[PDB]
Amino acid sequence: ITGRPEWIWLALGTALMGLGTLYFLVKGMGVSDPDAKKFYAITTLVPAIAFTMYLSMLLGYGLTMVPFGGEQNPIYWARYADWLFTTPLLLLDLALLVDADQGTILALVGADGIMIGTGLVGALTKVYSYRFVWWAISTAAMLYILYVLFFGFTSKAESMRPEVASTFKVLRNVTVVLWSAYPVVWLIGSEGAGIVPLNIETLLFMVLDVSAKVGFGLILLRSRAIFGEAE
Amino acid sequence: ITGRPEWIWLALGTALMGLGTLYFLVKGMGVSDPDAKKFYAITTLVPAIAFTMYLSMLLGYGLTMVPFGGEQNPIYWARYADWLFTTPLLLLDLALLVDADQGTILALVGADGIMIGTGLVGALTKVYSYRFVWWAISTAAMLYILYVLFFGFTSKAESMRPEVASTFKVLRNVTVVLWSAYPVVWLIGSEGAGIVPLNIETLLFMVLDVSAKVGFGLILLRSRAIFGEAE
Amino acid sequence: ITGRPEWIWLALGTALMGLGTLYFLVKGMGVSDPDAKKFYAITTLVPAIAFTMYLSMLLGYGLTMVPFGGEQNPIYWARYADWLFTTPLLLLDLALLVDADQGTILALVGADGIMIGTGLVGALTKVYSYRFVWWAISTAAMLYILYVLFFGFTSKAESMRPEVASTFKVLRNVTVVLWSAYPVVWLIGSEGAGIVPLNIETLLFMVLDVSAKVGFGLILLRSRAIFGEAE
Ligand SMILES: CC(C)CCC[C@@H](C)CCC[C@@H](C)CCC[C@@H](C)CCOC[C@@H](CO)OCC[C@H](C)CCC[C@H](C)CCC[C@H](C)CCCC(C)C
Ligand SMILES: CC(C)CCC[C@@H](C)CCC[C@@H](C)CCC[C@@H](C)CCOC[C@@H](CO)OCC[C@H](C)CCC[C@H](C)CCC[C@H](C)CCCC(C)C
Ligand SMILES: CC(C)CCC[C@@H](C)CCC[C@@H](C)CCC[C@@H](C)CCOC[C@@H](CO)OCC[C@H](C)CCC[C@H](C)CCC[C@H](C)CCCC(C)C
Ligand SMILES: *C/C=C(C)/C=C/C=C(C)/C=C/C1=C(C)CCCC1(C)C
Ligand SMILES: *C/C=C(C)/C=C/C=C(C)/C=C/C1=C(C)CCCC1(C)C
Ligand SMILES: *C/C=C(C)/C=C/C=C(C)/C=C/C1=C(C)CCCC1(C)C
Ligand SMILES: CCCCCCCCCCCCCCC
Ligand SMILES: CCCCCCCCCCCCCCC
Ligand SMILES: CCCCCCCCCCCCCCC
Ligand SMILES: CCCCCCCCCCCCCCC
Ligand SMILES: CCCCCCCCCCCCCCC
Ligand SMILES: CCCCCCCCCCCCCCC
Ligand SMILES: CCCCCCCCCCCCCC
Ligand SMILES: CCCCCCCCCCCCCC
Ligand SMILES: CCCCCCCCCCCCC
Ligand SMILES: CCCCCCCCCCCCC
Ligand SMILES: CCCCCCCCCCCCC
Ligand SMILES: CCCCCCCCCCC
Ligand SMILES: CCCCCCCCCCC
Ligand SMILES: CCCCCCCCCCC
Ligand SMILES: CCCCCCCCCC
Ligand SMILES: CCCCCCCCCC
Ligand SMILES: CCCCCCCCCC
Ligand SMILES: CCCCCCCCC
Ligand SMILES: CCCCCCCCC
Ligand SMILES: CCCCCCCCC
Ligand SMILES: CCCCCCCC
Ligand SMILES: CCCCCCCC
Ligand SMILES: CCCCCCCC
Ligand SMILES: CCCCCCCC
Ligand SMILES: CCCCCCCC
Ligand SMILES: CCCCCCCC
Ligand SMILES: CCCCCCCC
Repeated sequence: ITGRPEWIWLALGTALMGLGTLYFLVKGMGVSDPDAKKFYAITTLVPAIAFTMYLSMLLGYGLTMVPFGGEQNPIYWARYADWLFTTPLLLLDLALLVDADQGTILALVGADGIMIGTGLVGALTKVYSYRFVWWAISTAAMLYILYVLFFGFTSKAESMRPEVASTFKVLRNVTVVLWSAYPVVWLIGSEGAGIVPLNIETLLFMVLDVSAKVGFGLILLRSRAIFGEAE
Repeated sequence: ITGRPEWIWLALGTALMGLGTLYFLVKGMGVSDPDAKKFYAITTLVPAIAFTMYLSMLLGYGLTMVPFGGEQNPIYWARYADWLFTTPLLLLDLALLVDADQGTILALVGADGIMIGTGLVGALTKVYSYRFVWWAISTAAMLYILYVLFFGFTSKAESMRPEVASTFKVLRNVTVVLWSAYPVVWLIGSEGAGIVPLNIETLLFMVLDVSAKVGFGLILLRSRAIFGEAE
Repeated sequence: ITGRPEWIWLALGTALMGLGTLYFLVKGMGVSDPDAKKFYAITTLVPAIAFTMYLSMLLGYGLTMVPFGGEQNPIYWARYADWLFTTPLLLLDLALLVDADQGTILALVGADGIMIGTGLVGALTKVYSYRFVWWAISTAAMLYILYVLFFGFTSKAESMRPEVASTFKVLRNVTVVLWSAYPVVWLIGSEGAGIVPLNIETLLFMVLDVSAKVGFGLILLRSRAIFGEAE
């Protein structure tokens, strides 16, 4: 484990995702509202999945070597197995908050799968220049997601209860800022141009992951928007 | 790329799926009917997924070598990753058109997963004679799907609006004819008996894919069956 | 095939899953109740999936070698591909029986995916002591599932029709007893401590699989709880 300088950030990430999972699990014990139960189930699964994948990276299972640039490059593939399941769950939290229609939910989840799937292909591609073709396709899929979150959901939240509109607006802004950083870290990190070393890259993804999952969840599950209007 | 004679058909397929995706995306911009939005989302995702997998084959990522018959045989595995997601989406288009019940939808999607999954196992199997055992199981799963589309959905469409009944009947006939060709191309192509060479096999799958996805989508999204009855 | 002593139990399992699939398929022909159709579709898919994965193990495709303990250990990975899809389908049978809320269904299916996913990682892990870390995480996920089936569903079934309450109680008890045996067989078998040899381990999993899928299905599909109350 300790033979890799980035191990400290993988261990911290593992701990923070595990602690986040347990807090949400305990906090959700005393909840019977069927609407609130939906948000607790979605939001608790997110850091639980991330916990297992951070642990796999810490123990060395989620790491492979990819030859490109005449070098064997360490690629943590477990990140994409994490994101494949956690990013659509996070979008479902937002879509259920605004009572989005089914067709829009399917478009979001499908574009998200394309985003993560093409990012994985780009991470494992051995022809250096082709890695950035996949990065560009994946980034186009992300821009579609961000467009929908702004010019489809925002207008839908305003016609909703005030507390669900204000909570959505906050979580929307958090998501757009944090998610946009991921393609940048990829491009300048060891998967892309190799400007930033792997140990610093790992620290950046850990800060982003914890903020986008645990921080996101703390804002959502403390809001009254997750409960139905009741007397 | 150009070192493979089949590259021209992979490049054409990539272009036609990309163009198809963009047309459906633009055409769906001016749509607010929640029913129509469902069909546009399903139908636009189909060629978008196929685009990415054709590109992976063009660039050489979606290709592996499988030893059988005393030879290293080029097997494009990316086809099955495509079909795993696009064939159930196409069946969902048909099932939603006739307002099929949930139990029937699950049976269709499950049989479809078995069809594609066993076809993938057959494509990667190293014992030559066993490849055709998997082909037979996969073909049995397809025949179940075709039976349901005829002796379960057809009777359901007649009790529906006339425009949804006539549109379903057309898309049903297109699907049964085109899908039935796939097991035949597999059997006589490089995955099976090896009668037809890979470059011709690739041309045939490209014609079938574009027809079953883009051609299918053009018929559906030009129909009024996708809109609810409104004044 | 016959070069492996466990082949006899893989062949028996294949036959019993295939026969089970055909019986459920025939029995479900004469069913039009939309509620009953749901249970028949879920319950017939379970042994059909298991059939294909037992066949892959029989023919040698679903087997790999994992080095640990200074030895190349035969690991049947196809079991986890089976369980990944069949265990959530079995939980869906139970959840639909008691009309569970959506949030609870998602929590069950998500915990089940974590259970199977971490068990697969543990089966393929090359550092011997780490294999049991994954076993423990997977077992914690199972205990969560069992808790929900007892202290969330049981109370919900009592407020239901008497026949659905008594049928659920029976299937609940069958599930908790049979599922609990799996982590024990893993721990003492070739994936874990290696006390029980592989051929005996394979026999035990076959008895458990057939009972948990075909036996489970025979109890459910003979009950009147799967039909709506009708005159
Ligand atoms: C509606 C939305 C959900 C739609 C989703 C969008 C999606 C279509 C976007 C594209 C996804 C696609 C790129 C997934 C590729 C997975 C692949 C990286 C797995 C590893 O295989 C890659 C190479 C080794 O580098 O295999 C070496 C050769 C091996 C012999 C490969 C044989 C196994 C194949 C991988 C079998 C295909 C399985 C499916 C891809 C499983 C789904 C994986 C997940 C990442 C989507
Ligand atoms: C309700 C419906 C959706 C049900 C679906 C029906 C489905 C059950 C039908 C059978 C599907 C099954 C054959 C999928 C097999 C995937 C497999 C080809 C992936 C590549 O692995 C094959 C060998 C190399 O040749 O791995 C070499 C050895 C490696 C060490 C393998 C270890 C990884 C395992 C593959 C882990 C299992 C992952 C799941 C199979 C992922 C789903 C893939 C998709 C193709 C279903
Ligand atoms: C809501 C719920 C459904 C959530 C589900 C819970 C889930 C997150 C729990 C953890 C699942 C995770 C451990 C799955 C790992 C699959 C992995 C074993 C496949 C084989 O790859 C392992 C190594 C060889 O030993 O690959 C060698 C290196 C290769 C180069 C690997 C590159 C391919 C990657 C495997 C791509 C990721 C694909 C996804 C993991 C596909 C889903 C598989 C299924 C088992 C979940
Ligand atoms: C909890 C994890 C989250 C919210 C991860 C989000 C990840 C992304 C938005 C990743 C995007 C990428 C691109 C847009 C292209 C480059 C490759 C990716 C996958 C890093
Ligand atoms: C857009 C792609 C489509 C509609 C693909 C359809 C593919 C099939 C219907 C494939 C069927 C197969 C068999 C029936 C057995 C032989 C292997 C397959 C997977 C080619
Ligand atoms: C039809 C198959 C069924 C119902 C299989 C159930 C399997 C389990 C409940 C497996 C559980 C495991 C653990 C709890 C940890 C050890 C590894 C597993 C996956 C065997
Ligand atoms: C979206 C965030 C990207 C900003 C990356 C900042 C990295 C600064 C760290 C110093 C770079 C290390 C280079 C010298 C080793
Ligand atoms: C009462 C609110 C705080 C509860 C404690 C939460 C502990 C989980 C770890 C959170 C750290 C990361 C927060 C986002 C920066
Ligand atoms: C379902 C369509 C299958 C028909 C295949 C027709 C192939 C004819 C092309 C000529 C065969 C090439 C053999 C000589 C190289
Ligand atoms: C107005 C209808 C035609 C629009 C142009 C569609 C261009 C997408 C490519 C379609 C070619 C394949 C059609 C099926 C044979
Ligand atoms: C949950 C069931 C686990 C019980 C396992 C009993 C196995 C007894 C078979 C004899 C053990 C073989 C050891 C000598 C070869
Ligand atoms: C009339 C009920 C029996 C029908 C025959 C079922 C045959 C399928 C194989 C069942 C054997 C396994 C039963 C569970 C132990
Ligand atoms: C194995 C991959 C299957 C999933 C394909 C994605 C489409 C799923 C459609 C689900 C239809 C709704 C069923 C109720
Ligand atoms: C990782 C594979 C999980 C999918 C298994 C297929 C069954 C899914 C059941 C979904 C139940 C409906 C939830 C609302
Ligand atoms: C185009 C939709 C408007 C909202 C999206 C904001 C774009 C942020 C740019 C992200 C940069 C990634 C490289
Ligand atoms: C048996 C259901 C009737 C409709 C299915 C038509 C069968 C077409 C044969 C396809 C040939 C594939 C080898
Ligand atoms: C803790 C929830 C109560 C019901 C679960 C029964 C636990 C059975 C123990 C299984 C042993 C697996 C190692
Ligand atoms: C080795 C660098 C080659 C540059 C390729 C950049 C491709 C980016 C595509 C974005 C449209
Ligand atoms: C090398 C050819 C061996 C023939 C096997 C055919 C199997 C087909 C099974 C269809 C029932
Ligand atoms: C080689 C045996 C090492 C023992 C590790 C046991 C780990 C079990 C963790 C359960 C909390
Ligand atoms: C609940 C605390 C979980 C912390 C265990 C993971 C941290 C790795 C320490 C080496
Ligand atoms: C929108 C046009 C997309 C065409 C790019 C793919 C074709 C491959 C050319 C080499
Ligand atoms: C319907 C009977 C299915 C039996 C075939 C599988 C058994 C393997 C025999 C070698
Ligand atoms: C993106 C930063 C999240 C901050 C988490 C703190 C929330 C406390 C209510
Ligand atoms: C299967 C052939 C499809 C033909 C596509 C043309 C549709 C234009 C309306
Ligand atoms: C767990 C044992 C199941 C027994 C199956 C027999 C059911 C006949 C109704
Ligand atoms: C009005 C809410 C502002 C939230 C933005 C937070 C950016 C990290
Ligand atoms: C909408 C604000 C985008 C912020 C992008 C930050 C990328 C590091
Ligand atoms: C009555 C519609 C006929 C459609 C069949 C088209 C076959 C390619
Ligand atoms: C229902 C007509 C089937 C046509 C099969 C064509 C196979 C090449
Ligand atoms: C295995 C075939 C079953 C025969 C019919 C059983 C009575 C519905
Ligand atoms: C009251 C029903 C008892 C069922 C338990 C069966 C254990 C195999
Ligand atoms: C609730 C009874 C548990 C039985 C466990 C059996 C494990 C072999």
